[PDB]
Amino acid sequence: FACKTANGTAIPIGGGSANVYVNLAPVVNVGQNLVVDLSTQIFCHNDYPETITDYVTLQRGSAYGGVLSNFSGTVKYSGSSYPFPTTSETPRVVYNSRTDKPWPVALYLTPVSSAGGVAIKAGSLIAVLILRQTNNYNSDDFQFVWNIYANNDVVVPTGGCDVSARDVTVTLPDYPGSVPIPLTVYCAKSQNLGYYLSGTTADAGNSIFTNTASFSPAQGVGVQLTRNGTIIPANNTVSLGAVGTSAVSLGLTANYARTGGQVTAGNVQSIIGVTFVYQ
Amino acid sequence: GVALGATRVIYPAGQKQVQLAVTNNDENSTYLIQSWVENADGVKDGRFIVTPPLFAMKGKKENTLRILDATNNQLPQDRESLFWMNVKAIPSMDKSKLTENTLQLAIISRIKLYYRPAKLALPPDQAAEKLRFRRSANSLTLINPTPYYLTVTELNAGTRVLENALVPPMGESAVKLSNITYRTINDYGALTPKMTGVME
Repeated sequence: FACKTANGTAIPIGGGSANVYVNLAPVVNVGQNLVVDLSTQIFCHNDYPETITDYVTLQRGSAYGGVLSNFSGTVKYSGSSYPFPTTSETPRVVYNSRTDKPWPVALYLTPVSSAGGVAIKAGSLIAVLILRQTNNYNSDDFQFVWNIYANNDVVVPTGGCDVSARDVTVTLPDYPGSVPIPLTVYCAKSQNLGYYLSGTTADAGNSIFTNTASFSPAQGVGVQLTRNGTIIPANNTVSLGAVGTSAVSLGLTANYARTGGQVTAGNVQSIIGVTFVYQ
Repeated sequence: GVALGATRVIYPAGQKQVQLAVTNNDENSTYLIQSWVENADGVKDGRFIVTPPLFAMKGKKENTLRILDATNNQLPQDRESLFWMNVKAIPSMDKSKLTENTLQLAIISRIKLYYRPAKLALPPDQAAEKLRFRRSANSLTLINPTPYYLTVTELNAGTRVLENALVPPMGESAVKLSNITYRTINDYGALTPKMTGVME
């Protein structure tokens, strides 16, 4: 038994080691699979198939550098998927031919959320795959070691952040008062964020959002927003700086502000936009 | 809430559609997603249009937005053009609270959208370094000779932290103002390598 690589670099009858150089998908998003198909580069044959039968296993697979830190995933060996890094030696595959057939191993890797930029650096070691070969003749137990080196950078584009707003907020008072508006943002990859408000405004200053209740409406009252006391007019970008893993509060308060003639009891309902602007 | 799977969109001229992922995380919230693109001036042009123009995302869900080129090949072909893509998540009418006082927040994400003509001679990655500077004693002016928009960020003049900045194709920007350092954000949203502020 022996094997070689599509670059025609061999590992002979006793087992031994070799490098395999894989060209990867150059861009992989957080939800997608980065497939590293080793069955198109690693090929084996049995040397005496009319008498001896060869047994081949994925003895172990280990992940290195950017595959170990930024990816999760599996290894498909001959039709079955196991965890990768692997937790144990797979079942046998039989090699019973002198003609080179593939070793059917593929890595299915998904970038996690914390991965960013360059999740696999060009030229670096991605994985070590041990092919174990035994037989029905002697007690020969050989290890074929395949060192998988990435030829190029694998980039995991950063995603937009998550704006977690606990409710669709009751501003009651029907009074007369003010209320915090739970609104926090977090990014998997630290980036600068800005936000601006938008909607129908009633005032020259353009910070008092109209009442739009359409079921026994109040009158004379609008709704204004405040970030720790500071009024936020519509279309005025507020700078949050760098927002990372830790949720940054926007520190919003809803308040009632007057818009005109007699203030009248009733329902006060407004809908405002909040546009987060990416750098 | 709802979040986009990128912080920017590169639209390569020629392609009939660029894809953008959106994802709703809130297991028990339903949102109507509406999306549109504006030009550099804020006008809702019809230059680009978004695919499905209006759909629901109920509970944890993943959807694809398709940005179609509606330009009629009327855009400059030797440099990028800056547009803004907005994806808005209209929360459902909460019937419970009809008779109370309420504030609804519609969260929108707004990201750069660069239309990129197909035959630019210098490549996207050889762009950042090609920047140069011209000093004054009031200001620092950035000269971007390349055909790509440059997101200049981490602009350092010695000890001093200057305005982050957006420098257009074959044009320039100016910031209030030693050794100049600066990074740029690339097509992937990642910070390029800290670079040395070379003069003009």
